[PDB]
Amino acid sequence: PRMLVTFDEELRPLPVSVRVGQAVDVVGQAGKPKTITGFQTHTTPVLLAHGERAELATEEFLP
Amino acid sequence: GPDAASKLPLVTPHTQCRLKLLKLERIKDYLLMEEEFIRNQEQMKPLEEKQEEERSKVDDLRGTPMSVGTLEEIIDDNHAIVSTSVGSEHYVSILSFVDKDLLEPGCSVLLNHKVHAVIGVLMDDTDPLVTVMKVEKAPQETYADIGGLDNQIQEIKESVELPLTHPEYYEEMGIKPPKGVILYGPPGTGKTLLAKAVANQTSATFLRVVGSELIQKYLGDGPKLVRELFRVAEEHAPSIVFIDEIDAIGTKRYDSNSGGEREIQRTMLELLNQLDGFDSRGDVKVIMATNRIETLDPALIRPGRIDRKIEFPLPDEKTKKRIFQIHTSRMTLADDVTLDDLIMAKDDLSGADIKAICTEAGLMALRERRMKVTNEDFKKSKENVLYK
Amino acid sequence: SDTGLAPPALWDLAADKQTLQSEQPLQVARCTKIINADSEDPKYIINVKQFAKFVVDLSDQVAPTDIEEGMRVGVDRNKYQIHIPLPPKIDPTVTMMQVEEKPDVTYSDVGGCKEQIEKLREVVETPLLHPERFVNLGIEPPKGVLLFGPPGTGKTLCARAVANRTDACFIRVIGSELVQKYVGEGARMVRELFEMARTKKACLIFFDEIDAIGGARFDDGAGGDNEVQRTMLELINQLDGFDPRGNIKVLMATNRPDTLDPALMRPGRLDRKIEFSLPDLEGRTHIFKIHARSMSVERDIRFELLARLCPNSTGAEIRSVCTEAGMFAIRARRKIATEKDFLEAVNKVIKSYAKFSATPRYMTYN
Amino acid sequence: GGRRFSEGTSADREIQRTLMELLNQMDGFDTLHRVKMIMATNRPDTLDPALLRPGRLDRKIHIDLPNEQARLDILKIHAGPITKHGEIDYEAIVKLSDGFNGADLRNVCTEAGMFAIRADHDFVVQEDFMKAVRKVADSKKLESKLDYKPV
Amino acid sequence: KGVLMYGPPGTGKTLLARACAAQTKATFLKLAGPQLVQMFIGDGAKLVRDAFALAKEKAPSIIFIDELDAIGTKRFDSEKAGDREVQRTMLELLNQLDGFQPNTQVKVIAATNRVDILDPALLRSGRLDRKIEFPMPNEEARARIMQIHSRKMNVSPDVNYEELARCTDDFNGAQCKAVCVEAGMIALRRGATELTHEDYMEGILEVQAKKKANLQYYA
Amino acid sequence: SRRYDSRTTIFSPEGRLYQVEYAMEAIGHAGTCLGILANDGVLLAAERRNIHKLLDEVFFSEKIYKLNEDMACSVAGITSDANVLTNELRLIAQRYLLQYQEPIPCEQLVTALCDIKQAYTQFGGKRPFGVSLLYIGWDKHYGFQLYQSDPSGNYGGWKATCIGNNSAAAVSMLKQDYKEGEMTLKSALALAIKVLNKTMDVSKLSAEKVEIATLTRENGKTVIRVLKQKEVEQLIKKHEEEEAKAE
Ligand SMILES: Nc1ncnc2c1ncn2[C@@H]1O[C@H](COP(=O)(O)OP(=O)(O)OP(=O)(O)O)[C@@H](O)[C@H]1O
Ligand SMILES: Nc1ncnc2c1ncn2[C@@H]1O[C@H](COP(=O)(O)OP(=O)(O)OP(=O)(O)O)[C@@H](O)[C@H]1O
Ligand SMILES: Nc1ncnc2c1ncn2[C@@H]1O[C@H](COP(=O)(O)OP(=O)(O)O)[C@@H](O)[C@H]1O
Ligand SMILES: [Mg+2]
Ligand SMILES: [Mg+2]
Ligand SMILES: [Mg+2]
Ligand SMILES: [Mg+2]
Repeated sequence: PRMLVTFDEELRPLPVSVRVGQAVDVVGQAGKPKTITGFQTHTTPVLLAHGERAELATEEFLP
Repeated sequence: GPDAASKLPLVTPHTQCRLKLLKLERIKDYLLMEEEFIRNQEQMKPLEEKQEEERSKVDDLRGTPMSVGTLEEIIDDNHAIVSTSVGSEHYVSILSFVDKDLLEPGCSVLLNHKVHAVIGVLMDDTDPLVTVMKVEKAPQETYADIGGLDNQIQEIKESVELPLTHPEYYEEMGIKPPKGVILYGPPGTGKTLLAKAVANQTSATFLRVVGSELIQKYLGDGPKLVRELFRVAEEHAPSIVFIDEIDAIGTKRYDSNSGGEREIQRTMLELLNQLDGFDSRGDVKVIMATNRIETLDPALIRPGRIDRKIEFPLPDEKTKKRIFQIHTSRMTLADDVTLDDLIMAKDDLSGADIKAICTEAGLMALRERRMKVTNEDFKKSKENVLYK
Repeated sequence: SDTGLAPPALWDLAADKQTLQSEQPLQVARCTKIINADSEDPKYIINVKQFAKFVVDLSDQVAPTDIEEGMRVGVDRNKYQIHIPLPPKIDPTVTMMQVEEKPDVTYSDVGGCKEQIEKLREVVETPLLHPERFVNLGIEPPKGVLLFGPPGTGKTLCARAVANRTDACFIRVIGSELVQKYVGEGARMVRELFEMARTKKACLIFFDEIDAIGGARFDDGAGGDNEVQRTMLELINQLDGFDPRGNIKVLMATNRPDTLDPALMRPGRLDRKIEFSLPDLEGRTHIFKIHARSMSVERDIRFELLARLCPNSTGAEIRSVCTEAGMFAIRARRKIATEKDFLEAVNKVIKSYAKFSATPRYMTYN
Repeated sequence: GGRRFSEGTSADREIQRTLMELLNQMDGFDTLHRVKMIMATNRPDTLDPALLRPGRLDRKIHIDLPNEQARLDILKIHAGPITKHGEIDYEAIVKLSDGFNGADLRNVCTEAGMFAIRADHDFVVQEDFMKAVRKVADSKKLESKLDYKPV
Repeated sequence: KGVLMYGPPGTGKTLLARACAAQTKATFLKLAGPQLVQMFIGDGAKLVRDAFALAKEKAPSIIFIDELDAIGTKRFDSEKAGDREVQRTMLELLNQLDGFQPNTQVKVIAATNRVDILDPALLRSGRLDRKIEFPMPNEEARARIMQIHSRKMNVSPDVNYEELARCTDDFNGAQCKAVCVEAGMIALRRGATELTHEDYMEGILEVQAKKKANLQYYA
Repeated sequence: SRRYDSRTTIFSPEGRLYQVEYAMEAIGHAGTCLGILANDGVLLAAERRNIHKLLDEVFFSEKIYKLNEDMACSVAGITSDANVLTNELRLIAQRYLLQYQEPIPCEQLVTALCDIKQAYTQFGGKRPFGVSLLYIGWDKHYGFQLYQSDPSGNYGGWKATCIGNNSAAAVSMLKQDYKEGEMTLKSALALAIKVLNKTMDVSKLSAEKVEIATLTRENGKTVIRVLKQKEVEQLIKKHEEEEAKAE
């Protein structure tokens, strides 16, 4: 979770997310201002909206 | 606090995208209504001018001989105890005209000269300590000038310079940048050269202190300068603190030290806390340089306080030639001295000796009013420097 | 301008008329200190700062019980009449030691110190919270804890963490601040500290790195350290000294336990001693998890194997491996680490920097 | 007094000045007539070598621990006004008291009464006096018997 | 005149003084150690002359000087710096106690755990006179020492203090109380209302303060 | 007792024998000792550090010792250690002659002494010998030789080297003025005179501060000589005249 930064057109492809910040494994609070995830299309959400009720489903990768 | 400029640095479109236009026009409409909004109400209600009337009344409430004093304590809001000019304490009443925010316990206060009260805070004169270590800009030494050391320049770049220019890297892997760097090697290897090289291409307030000034005269005025050093660094946003010749806090004994070794140790125990204590750290990176890494307490170097230990060896033969070329670049030689012949003068020349040869060579050419150094000058230069 | 110009809208909110209503009716007073309460009915003896010692009684509205000997009180500037009691003076350098912002670390970032954490909560995090449990039995909970171990083991983390959850006021002390120039005022900072704490019903003091002011009594016949020794005695006397210390619960962690006076290490002052030893195999396998969470991993990483490759590795040396293993990925330009990256990390932070280290020369505590 | 440190402290050069004033008014430009001074000290070695110079402190008496003859004389004075009974022997106490400077000898008398007061006795005997001579000697080993003479 | 109390770190020195301040209807001026020490020249003397004038100004008084090391360190000859500011305070204490005035109504009690460092002048007979030795409990004081601090919480009838007083050797009095105090905190861990002998014995180790060392390859 | 033990045979954290390094540092304060190898002989030139109007002239040399009929050595460092090592060298040579009935080759002698030094710097707990020796001699195997030794126990064969005060300057000067395989004894003596002149910054050579020894073969027998005042003065005069002619 972190603030939202817009890169509609920038000289360099800067990452959408500023920093990972907190990544506590245990259950924790989720901030309202969510943004785009990282790269590699890993664990990519399907909802694409973060409405506080998004569900995650595991997939088959590198069998 | 607030920044006068940078009203909205939304340069994300970075082009002729219409999004730039919409926001700009928004303020224009608001400005138009405000114009007649202020002047109109300023006629039928001629109580406060806000430009000449506002300032005028407060000045009368103030006094012509405004006083200067030290705020000693903060009793309940609108009330405070301010130390008078000489030695008296007054239970003055704080006036709302003051910002009521800069009232730090001990900075400064302006008081009326007859009914003493708080009338206004005063910005504190830049303490002489800050000016002492506030290096402005490295005079001439660049980062490609250093030459030689290559695998050792990446560590310093990757600890004290990368996290400030490309934070994303230590932003997506969730790894905090290595805390500090300690440079150790024989006497003269570029330890300080690399130290001032980083000051060149940096955007943070560089502070430098040698290990010798960390040892002071009176007891207690030891691990109190260490507190001041890290208090200035925090106050000045990102900053790289460089401690040079750290091996002078227990390697050299001075009679001025009222307390002996026992006092110097407590300076280290305070420096230990300032690098990793249970207080917050912020953004302050410590670069320590020394020529004897084996003569200091092995807790100041504990991982967490200083993480990356960079080793500076005596120059390699290949690097020796590079050292001569860089130092002799702006010199009108006499196409009779061969650099390669002087590379092997002594078994191990530090590199600072190389500059000494190339600097005494010129002084040996000035004596004859000649603007070209010959093999004779270098031959006598290589003997007057590393022999006696 | 540049002096005190505040929000101009707030000035009118200041009600300049009221300010004039306050810059005349409200008489400015002068601080003083009472020495005696000469009996007869009033007749209080006063001592202004640097004018004289006058004799004053009262004005109308200060109850006689509102005033007591040695109490800060303001006085009139013309007739010298007490008008309002004033707070006692606490040295500003001692009042800055109070922590106002809790450190951002909890009791889940220290790993392997399960027994240490539990034993550090029944003396600093249970007597205060749920204080009725001990009442239904005769128990004065231990008051004081010494945390000792090799450098970079977690002495401060377990202390920085306790301040994150403690409800009572937390007071810092570094052990070098208590060293001051002139004889005397190195015990004032140790007398004022407890006076401030006693003003708080629940208070904790963390005498971090108590080795600069906690040495052993040593008489060389050559006037060895004496100011530090005097300061230590004041600390020793204010924990069990013919005066109930109150609710103050000390917490001091020392890097060199085998240097303390054999009077600061007895029950009553520093009651319970908690040992912070180097993490065991199960431990350092857990420190790796608590420091490699918010980082990209191959998921399938043999963290147990990495734990067993650094047997006597302090907690700090494990974070430097994690913080350095990902460093080897920033250089290769990759974004996801790998086990081979960590193995090269262990080869550099554990076996390549072992020349300096601190563990080998400290586990003897000398 | 003191030895006039070099590299002293802030509030120690001031005490030095006071010594330099008491020092100069002893033997200075105006000789002091018909005013004699007596000084005492338990450590006449820390004194500055200007206060000990002949002319300022001319004679240096050396009051010492009492000898065998003196020790007996000491006991009578402080052991005199005691409700004694029997052949109180002062010769016994003296031999067993070596190094008893000037007060434990009076302590011997006062301590003896303490033993006598126990047992509800308005009755002091020789055994009580002896019983106090050892109790004082035992409490003397923890001192540091040093001479510390001037030089 | 005077009662010096010396001994190992914790044996009961301040307990007797605090106790003697309870069974006595007289002023009990309570001094300290570091406290008579003040930065300014002569400020230490004021607090000693004033601390004895006040006691004399009042009825029979006892003036207790705890932690006498801070103001009674052995005098020390030296050039090139030193410490005589504290020495004057001691020198004013010496003369005030017994010098040029036979004051006989203020009683002085002193507490110390290091008599080797004291100035020989402070251990005369005219000054503090009855130099009491406070020794560690031998084998029975440790039994009463625990019953005193244990008679407030709970005790099963089958709790042999004699064996407890035997397994605890070289224990000063203060450590003995920690045994009883820790006997409860460790009975609270296993939720219960009654202390048992194995709780005391198990808590003896926690107060002994001996690190775990995998002491399991012996025997 | 552990407390009073100086621990003179330990490895420093950087793997350096500190006592050996300090002993070497001691040699830097001794007299200058120089040795040049020629096609027809070897020579040793030494700085007579002791200089006083009251010292008497005794023995055939002050720092140049004779070890065999075909060997000699010069010592720089502590004089007493030099005497001990010279006695040991003589004993070793005589033992070899008794065993084999042939003079000891120089390499064997230097190796034996260096073995003694190494033993002292490895085990025993004693301080190392603070002396460096220059050897010159002839043998039937390699002809004329010039050897060097150090407290550590390291020896190397040299054609021209210097040990003592201002050794680095002497080595540099020799490196520039040494013609390998084309030097007679006269040229070697001239070079030694120049080196001693420049290395002893204190005034100029007075012919009393220099002790020069020569090793040469004549009629099948080795001859070791110590130059007298006359020949040393003649060399000084020739060097001064040559320098004047150059300028
Ligand atoms: N490797 C090098 N490359 C370039 N310049 C060098 C190098 N080593 C030394 N120098 C030169 O040596 C000069 C004088 O020594 P220098 O400031 O470099 O010392 P240092 O290596 O930082 O040592 P120390 O910590 O002992 O002061 C410098 O101006 C620098 O230009
Ligand atoms: N058990 C642990 N779990 C996680 N991190 C730990 C642990 N022990 C130490 N650390 C790490 O140690 C660092 C801080 O060390 P800290 O100052 O607490 O150690 P210390 O040995 O008590 O210090 P010192 O002796 O220098 O005062 C942090 O980066 C923290 O992550
Ligand atoms: N004989 C005893 N009986 C009970 N408690 C004792 C005894 N001796 C010491 N203590 C304990 O020691 C503590 C007082 O320590 P004290 O002896 O005053 O320290 P110091 O000797 O350094 O002044 C008290 O809490 C008391 O419970
Ligand atoms: Mg440098
Ligand atoms: Mg710490
Ligand atoms: Mg304990
Ligand atoms: Mg005088």
